[PDB]
Amino acid sequence: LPPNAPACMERQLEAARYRSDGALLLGASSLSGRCWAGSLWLFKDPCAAPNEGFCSAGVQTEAGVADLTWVGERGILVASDSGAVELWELDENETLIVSKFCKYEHDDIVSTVSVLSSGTQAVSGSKDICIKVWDLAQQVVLSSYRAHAAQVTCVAASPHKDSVFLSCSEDNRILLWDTRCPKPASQIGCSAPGYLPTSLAWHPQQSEVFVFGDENGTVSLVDTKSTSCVLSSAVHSQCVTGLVFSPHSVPFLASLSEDCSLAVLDSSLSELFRSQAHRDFVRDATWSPLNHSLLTTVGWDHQVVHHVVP
Amino acid sequence: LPPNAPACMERQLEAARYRSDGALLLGASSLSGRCWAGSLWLFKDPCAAPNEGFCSAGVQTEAGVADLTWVGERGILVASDSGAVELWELDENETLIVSKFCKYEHDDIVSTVSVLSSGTQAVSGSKDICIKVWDLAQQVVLSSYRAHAAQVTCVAASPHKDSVFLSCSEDNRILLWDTRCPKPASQIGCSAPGYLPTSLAWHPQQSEVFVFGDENGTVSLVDTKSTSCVLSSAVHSQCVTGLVFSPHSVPFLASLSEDCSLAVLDSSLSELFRSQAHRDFVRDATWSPLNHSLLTTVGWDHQVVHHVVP
Amino acid sequence: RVSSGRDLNCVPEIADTLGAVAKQGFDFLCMPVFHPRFKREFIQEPAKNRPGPQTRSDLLLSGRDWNTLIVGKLSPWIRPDSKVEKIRRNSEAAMLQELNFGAYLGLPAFLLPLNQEDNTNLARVLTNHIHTGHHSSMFWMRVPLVAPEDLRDDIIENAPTTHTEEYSGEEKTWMWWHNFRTLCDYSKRIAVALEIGADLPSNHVIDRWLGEPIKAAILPTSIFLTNKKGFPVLSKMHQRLIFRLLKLEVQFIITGTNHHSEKEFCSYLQYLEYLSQNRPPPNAYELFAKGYEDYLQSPLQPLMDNLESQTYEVFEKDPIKYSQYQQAIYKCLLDRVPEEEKDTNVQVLMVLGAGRGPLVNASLRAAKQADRRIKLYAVEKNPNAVVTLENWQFEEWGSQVTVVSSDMREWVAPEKADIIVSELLGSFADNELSPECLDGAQHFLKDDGVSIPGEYTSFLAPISSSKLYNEVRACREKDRDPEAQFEMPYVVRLHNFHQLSAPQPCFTFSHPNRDPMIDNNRYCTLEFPVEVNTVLHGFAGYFETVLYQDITLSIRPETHSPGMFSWFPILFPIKQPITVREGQTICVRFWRCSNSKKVWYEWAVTAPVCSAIHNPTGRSYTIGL
Amino acid sequence: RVSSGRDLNCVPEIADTLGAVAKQGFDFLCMPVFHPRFKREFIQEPAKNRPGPQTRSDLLLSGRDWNTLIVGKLSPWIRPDSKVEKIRRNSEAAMLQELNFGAYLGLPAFLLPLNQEDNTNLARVLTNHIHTGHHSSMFWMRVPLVAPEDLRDDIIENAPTTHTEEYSGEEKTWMWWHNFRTLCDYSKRIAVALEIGADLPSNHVIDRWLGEPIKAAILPTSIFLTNKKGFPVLSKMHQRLIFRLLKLEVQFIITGTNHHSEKEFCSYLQYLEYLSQNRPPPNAYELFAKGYEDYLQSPLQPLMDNLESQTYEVFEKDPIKYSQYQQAIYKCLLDRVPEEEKDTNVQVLMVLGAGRGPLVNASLRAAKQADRRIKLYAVEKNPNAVVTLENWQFEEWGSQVTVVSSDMREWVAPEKADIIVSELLGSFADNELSPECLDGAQHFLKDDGVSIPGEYTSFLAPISSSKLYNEVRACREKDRDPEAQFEMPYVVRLHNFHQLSAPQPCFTFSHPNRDPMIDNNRYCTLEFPVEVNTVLHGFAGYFETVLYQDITLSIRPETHSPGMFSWFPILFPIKQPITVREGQTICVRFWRCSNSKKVWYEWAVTAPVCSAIHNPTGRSYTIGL
Ligand SMILES: CSC[C@H]1O[C@@H](n2cnc3c(N)ncnc32)[C@H](O)[C@@H]1O
Ligand SMILES: CSC[C@H]1O[C@@H](n2cnc3c(N)ncnc32)[C@H](O)[C@@H]1O
Repeated sequence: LPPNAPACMERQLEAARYRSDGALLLGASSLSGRCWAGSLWLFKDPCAAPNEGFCSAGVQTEAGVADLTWVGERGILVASDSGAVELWELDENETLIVSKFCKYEHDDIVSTVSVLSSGTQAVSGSKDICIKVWDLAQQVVLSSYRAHAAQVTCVAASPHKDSVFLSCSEDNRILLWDTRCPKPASQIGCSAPGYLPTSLAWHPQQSEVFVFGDENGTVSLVDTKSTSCVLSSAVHSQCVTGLVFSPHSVPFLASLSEDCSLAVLDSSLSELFRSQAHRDFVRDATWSPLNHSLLTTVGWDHQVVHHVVP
Repeated sequence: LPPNAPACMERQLEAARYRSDGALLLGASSLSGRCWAGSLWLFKDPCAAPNEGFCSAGVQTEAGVADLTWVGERGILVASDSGAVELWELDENETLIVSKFCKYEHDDIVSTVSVLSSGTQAVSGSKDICIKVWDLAQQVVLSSYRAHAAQVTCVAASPHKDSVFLSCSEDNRILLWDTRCPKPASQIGCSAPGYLPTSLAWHPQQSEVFVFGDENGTVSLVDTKSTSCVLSSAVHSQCVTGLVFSPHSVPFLASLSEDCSLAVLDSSLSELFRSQAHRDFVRDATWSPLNHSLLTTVGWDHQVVHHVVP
Repeated sequence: RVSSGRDLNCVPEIADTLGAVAKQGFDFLCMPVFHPRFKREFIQEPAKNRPGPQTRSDLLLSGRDWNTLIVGKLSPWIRPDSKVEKIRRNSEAAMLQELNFGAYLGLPAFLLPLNQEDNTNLARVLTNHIHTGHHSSMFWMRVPLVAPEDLRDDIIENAPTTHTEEYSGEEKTWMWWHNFRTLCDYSKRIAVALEIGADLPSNHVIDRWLGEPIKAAILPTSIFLTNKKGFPVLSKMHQRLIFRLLKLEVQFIITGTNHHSEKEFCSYLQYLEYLSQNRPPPNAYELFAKGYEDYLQSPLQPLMDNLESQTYEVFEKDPIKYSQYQQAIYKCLLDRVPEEEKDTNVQVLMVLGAGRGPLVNASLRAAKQADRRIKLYAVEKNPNAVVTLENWQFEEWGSQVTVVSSDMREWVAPEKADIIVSELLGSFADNELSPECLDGAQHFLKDDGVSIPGEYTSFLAPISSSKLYNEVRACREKDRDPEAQFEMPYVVRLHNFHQLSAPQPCFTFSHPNRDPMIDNNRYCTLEFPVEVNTVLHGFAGYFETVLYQDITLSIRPETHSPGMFSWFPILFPIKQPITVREGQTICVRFWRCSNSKKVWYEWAVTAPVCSAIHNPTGRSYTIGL
Repeated sequence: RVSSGRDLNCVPEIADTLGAVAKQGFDFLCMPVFHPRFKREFIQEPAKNRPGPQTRSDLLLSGRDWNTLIVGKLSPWIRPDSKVEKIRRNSEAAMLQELNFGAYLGLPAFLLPLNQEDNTNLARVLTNHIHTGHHSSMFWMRVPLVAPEDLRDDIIENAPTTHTEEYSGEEKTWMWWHNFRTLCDYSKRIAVALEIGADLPSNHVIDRWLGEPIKAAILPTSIFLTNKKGFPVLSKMHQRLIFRLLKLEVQFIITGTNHHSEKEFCSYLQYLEYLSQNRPPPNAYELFAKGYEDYLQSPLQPLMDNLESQTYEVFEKDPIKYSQYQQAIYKCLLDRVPEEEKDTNVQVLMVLGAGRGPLVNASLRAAKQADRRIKLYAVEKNPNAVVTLENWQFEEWGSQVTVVSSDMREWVAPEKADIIVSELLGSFADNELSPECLDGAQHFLKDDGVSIPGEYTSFLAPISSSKLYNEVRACREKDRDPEAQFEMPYVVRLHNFHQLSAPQPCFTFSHPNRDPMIDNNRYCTLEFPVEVNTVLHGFAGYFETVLYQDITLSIRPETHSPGMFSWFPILFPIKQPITVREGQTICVRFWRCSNSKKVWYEWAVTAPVCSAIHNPTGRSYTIGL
């Protein structure tokens, strides 16, 4: 095991994010037992994960990891149970992971983080109902918005617009944000008020289309242009926890549920693939940069699974 | 005792009415004991009354007598507990009293009767809430009015207008009637809604002034012309049951209450005289035609009292 | 036919009067016990010391006459709510005096007016009389459909009658009643004498009185029309109300003088008798439901308890229901054995809860009707009923029928079933635990097997009945929670009640139950739009079941199976009555809850106001597993 | 001073966390008992079979720590009223699991959110937990003054915040609470954790909570301002609310991160302590009323019962009241004996109910003060108190004082009195039967004699207190009517309550009573205009008395005599709480009723709805004659 790397990875695998080079970022929480904390792991060999000894780098966080995101290629932005958003930086040798900053700005668990298209700004969402905008270099909060009236489930930055991001909450609101508007938020979604929105993913190429998952396992494709609910499929028997687009020119969409299943859907929302591999909650998905047909899932069963998609 | 005259007069003396000649009409009810009926008595010697043996004429009615009135000099119109209004006629020799008619038109006790100025018509009031107008010669009901919303306490015909009469009810209404109006009744009285009206007497000379007594022992003088409550005095500690004007040019007013007292008042409603003579309810008063300073009261104590007024 | 009395406010001789009204055909007489005009003073000399007697003697009738023929009346001068203090005090004293005399006399009933809005002090004095010796005698509150103020001739020039319709206002007389009976805390001794006028109000006004304790209807001679032969008669609308009131079995009271003086007063009574004999007669159900009207019963638990011989006999007494079952099996047999396979085939039919064998016999009649072959199992846990079964099978069925003395959840069957047939349903469908029983049996049903019934659904409706609220309240027992009465269902032929909204489905079960993980627990939220002013007192329950395809059974009134007199609905009370205004929604919540040991219902009203949750954790009511 | 806890939703090590918060000065910790993000599946494979442990060990703290330092929290994913059935079922199972763990641990309290309008199923599940083993532990329902929907930043372009003021709407959070606690049938185990925001609502919104069972106040670090030295502080309006909440002795809970990061988190707590020590101190009364707040007591009946030594001692412990009496007699003496007749005159002064002689001593101090001559009779029926009197008179008073051991209604006095003095008054004035006692004594008062007191008047006011409604309800006893608790008055230092209307006079008595015919019976109708939304639970009673001319005693708050800490008000409960809308009038009716044997009160609410008449014929409560 590396220097500064823990003997043991926490059982509950929260996040899996491939860098451009194909190196794997792992977030884990201890969600039961004496000590309720988390860990950040780097696996330059993705197939060794989750085994701690065969890791490029690893560190221990004070508290659990609700969410994670790469900040460029050496940066890791963390949603902590502590109400902190923390910035962790990779080593020059990338042999250890060091805390750049840890700011306790949220009054409750930080549930969700996204980096905006600039790479100098991020949005945090919390169970405290606030959404915050972060100056990463000055390590401060630019804006704090109480738009929602319940816990914020997801925040997802636009691919290409540094002022634009989606949020969804148990107040049954999907909010489209533009910090250039004096009233920055705008309520968007289906004709019908429906099941609570749980997961969000912008289309990578189409800057005004996104998809959302609900608590009833429905996946929906939305055009801000139509502000109409185009297409919906019943993909899962339970909550849709995450939605990840493939790197393909016409992207495939990975769907992960508390039903412990992964599905891969075409752009028409039809189902190509299904994996029952996990025997607990499926928490994340990252398509390989190197082989775009390879997709890594992590689950609370501590399984790191590598899928080949048809 | 005369032929057709009962051995025994009922204890509860209801009515006392002097004829023009000074002869005394007596009504009595049996209000307790086995048999609940009534009697009509004529005393040509008023000072012998109530003693039955020294009576000019007497008869037994099927039921009690709630109210009475002379019809001219030989006629007696009766309000019965039976719901009947009955016409009784004096003999040629005036030695016995004979039923002319008995009509069961009222659905409950007939509480009150008055003869209208014509002498061919009378108004009845009942606990059944109806007021009826009677053709005495054809012995029928011309009109039946449900103006009131509770039991009718009093009806009093105008002295000189055959179409005009007052009524009062426990609905707290005093009604001024004119059968020549398509809506014959008109609601009259004090500024203030006050205590239930119990007794009524038109001024003998002034055809648009009357007085009313209330359940709280207040006597009030009313001008239809003002429709204003001119004068009121607290004359009695209880209900004012009856109000009778003297035959004087400027009339005195006799006031009788359940407080078992008689009062005599000036036209300003000030008190000249007071008699505690009765030891039960004072039911009627009739001033002597012969000596206008003499006033006969009857009570449920079976006392026939002759008062000399200062 | 008709029980009727005469109302009089004039009784010269009690002897002759009573005799007269008997001769006229009246069952009883309403009369004053003191002379109505004989006002009495209790505080002020000298009238206070008035020599007696204060009324006529008890000696003037037999005790039996006083007990049976005489309804007393409060003297009309008695005004306990008078604004005049001295009148209030004398009226308090007189009212007690007259009530005490009626109790002295042993009168079966006593009439008191509600003739205005404020009867607070009158209620306070009556409550006092009631709380002075436990006595049986009824108080009949004389209330009009229409207040006299709203009935008055429009003959006051400067006081015109309001021709503007006021929904709530036209119902003011019911509120007089409601407030009085609420103040007197729903005494069972206090009932309604409903007085009817020549002008009936809106139906809504009549409907207000639906579930109220009406003992008497008062018909003034006034309201009666005259036929060509000059006989007294009633408008069709008056007649419709009489027909309504006959169903509530009220006593009719005739008040007022003879206005048909061409004829005798028995003419009024003769008319009522004529209407009684000429009412549309009652169906078989109504002849079945005869003495059961508003009679509260414990729901049968044929799982936890072993039913008695006569309980099974009543189940069997309705042949139509079993003809339905015979028809469902007949149909199912033809769907399963092609005419080519009739003699090769032989289906295993299992009766699960066979009682004394009516479903066994229906299953046999069905097989001979279909001309198809069946082997029968008769499963029954009640060993008393197994005796009946085993005598039947020895004497009649023979070896075609294998009687099994066992709980269907425990039984290890020698072979799998084509068809399971059962009658495990109560008045609220699943309230005998048909779900848990058939779930336990389904492992021995073939993969393509049929359960008859395949489905059942419970229905609820909000109801008003002050009468049944009082019946429930009266079911307090020692050695238990003083409000447990209200936290349990009752089987009852609901009679004196108002259904406030159309029934809505509550819980549904299906057999076989394919769910990989099965939960018989339920949580249902119902919204009942209410179009009247009323008081909610509880919820009527009914059921429907699909035996097979189109063959069903129902006690739900809109879809009621014919002949199924066997089988009254259920009532879920609430502890506190809830006022509902017209246009409001009643929201009720029902749970079906379970242990390994017990199944129960919990329920709460959440609109237009919240109740307490009733029967939490089965503390008052459970069904044994 | 201040009891305070720390709220955390993140506890990496329970050991270090608890130690940290202790070091910071917190009395206890609110924390999850399961990891707030650790969502659990109970029905669906494979997540159902997730290997354990399901949480951290009980072994990680002492039983004493679990019992005293830890308040548990419901996991935030737990949504029993979810519209998604699978979420509803998993939430029902998880909620039971977490509650069962808190009970396993012996936690003194457990926090549950009311964060929306429909908490029906959450109430159903909590009621179940409560009805499973009798346990003591509290449930703190976390409710905000202001719903988060009404607190949200106006930053949604197409969803503007309503700037239209909605009286009822701004009170929606109280209705969440009311409906929950009504469904859970006023369990004593269920109390309010009131969460305060940066923006306080209208006072009317704060007033809604006046009589509610508030155990905890939650202060987010967010709502705190910063002083020039950068210390956390509160707005004056926030501070006023803290002062209000300190009177209710709530526990304060600090939630959120340190936003005053220039300093430690004890800075928030240090501020609260600062406010506590700097509150305006309590008057002598408030030091008297110390442990008596909302403590229900039986009203003393010193006629029917003989008071104990220490009861008289407490009566005597308020000197000011007797100085008032001394002053009344002093004045009355000067009005009756001209300075010319001082030495000729000598007035007969009779103390009627002399107890242990404080009025005897006041009468003596008054005579020496007036420089006028008095003969004294001390009349007392309690022979135990006669012992105290007769020792005093032998040792000190001498023959000036004739002690009489007798009921003042029976006593044949040797001579007539100039002045009778008495302290026969309860908290509702006539509730000890001063009227009947002094009436019986007045035949021995001279024709021009004075009674001190000459007059007294009872006052009522409608009150809201769910707290005291629950205290009364809890007074059910075996071997009596299960609702008798509600049909009797209680003496109580009313504390956690809202007075809904200004007090109005109820009954008045005067002495001597000149009435030729005397009636101490009463009937009073009161109309209380109410300007708030609320629930009526009962009526506070007070009294005023005129000792002599301008010298009075009062416990009526607007006219309260100084120093008369001796003497809490009375409470008349009602059986069913009554909802009152702002602008409605509460109409209450009170009767004072009597026999030769007993005097009692009956009462009813007639608006905005009717109650039952309470205590009819003294069935639950009487005062002995
Ligand atoms: C004919 S009424 C329903 C019948 O089913 C029987 N029964 C109810 N539950 C069971 C069970 N679980 N196993 C066997 N018989 C049952 C009852 O004893 C009753 O005779
Ligand atoms: C000092 S509190 C009132 C005192 O009056 C006494 N008391 C109350 N009623 C009577 C009475 N009717 N006659 C004499 N003493 C009385 C009581 O025993 C008590 O000591």
